[PDB]
Amino acid sequence: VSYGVAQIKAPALHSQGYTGSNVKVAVLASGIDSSHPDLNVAGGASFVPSETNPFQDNNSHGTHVAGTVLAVAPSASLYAVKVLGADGSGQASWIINGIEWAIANNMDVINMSLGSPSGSAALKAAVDKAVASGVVVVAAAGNSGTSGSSSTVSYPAKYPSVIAVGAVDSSNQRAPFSSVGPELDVMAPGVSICSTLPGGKYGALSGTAMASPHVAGAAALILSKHPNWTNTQVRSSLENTATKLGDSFYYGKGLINVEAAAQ
Amino acid sequence: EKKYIVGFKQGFKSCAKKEDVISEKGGKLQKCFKYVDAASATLNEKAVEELKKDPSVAYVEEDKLYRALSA
Ligand SMILES: [Zn+2]
Ligand SMILES: [Zn+2]
Ligand SMILES: [Zn+2]
Ligand SMILES: [Zn+2]
Repeated sequence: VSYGVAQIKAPALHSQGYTGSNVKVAVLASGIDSSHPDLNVAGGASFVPSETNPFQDNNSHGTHVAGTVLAVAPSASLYAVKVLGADGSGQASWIINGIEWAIANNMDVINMSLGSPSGSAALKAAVDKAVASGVVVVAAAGNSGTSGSSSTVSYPAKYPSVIAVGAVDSSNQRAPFSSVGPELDVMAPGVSICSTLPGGKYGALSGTAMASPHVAGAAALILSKHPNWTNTQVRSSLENTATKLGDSFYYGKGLINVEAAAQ
Repeated sequence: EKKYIVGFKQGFKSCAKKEDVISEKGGKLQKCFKYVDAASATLNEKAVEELKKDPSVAYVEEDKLYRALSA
């Protein structure tokens, strides 16, 4: 179990008796591998035309991401929404089909640990509609480092309706790959995060893809404690109570603090 | 290349209505979205041009790839 769970102050919630029970988290990724004896995947769907099994993860990232959500929120219910194939890529339309599935099946949180440097009007429409319907929508900010003074935040994280999550190491320092820009909302651990992998394995991965599910899991913790808070309120609590790491272009509001976010 | 998403103005909610517009311009419907006022389709360049100019259509954009942000 990874360093990141303590770093975001998730244990305070666990101690109070809030572990994410009855909160449905959709992991929009490459599937979630059934090789794990405890992810408690409650269902799912695939929108990758040539890979119809959402419980087979031929990439590894979906399973790792799911595991981080659960580390954070151990009683949450995960849904495997396979919108990326084995090579880790997916068409805009497959992702939109994933988002729409999550809306139709009343998911509480969407995690999207995926990006592209340019956007799609239809994908903006999908995330916007999800947030409109009350879903907390979280995405990895991107792994494009710096490019002068320009934003390198990827889409869909770059859309206003979506929480954009950058990556810090265990010392709270921004990872050199972490995207930058005014669109960054918060940071979470994303360097050598240990989590579940295919083939019943367990190992480290790095990226804003590992940071995002810390936030998705935090949202699940908050909603288990506070079922009456709206998505807007969950999002504001995470952003407004973050530990400032000084410097919004690089860190947004700073490091999430689930203990502070939840009252 | 050739995979696109065709977005629609008001009054084209059912998949049948979207599909008919895409079909009339020589495109091949792939999927109609439920909430988003759009559909994926495969289109040659003439179909893209004709759909873009069709009063029913809000936009035609590439169905571009997004990727896992993990190493
Ligand atoms: Zn704990
Ligand atoms: Zn396991
Ligand atoms: Zn955003
Ligand atoms: Zn409450």
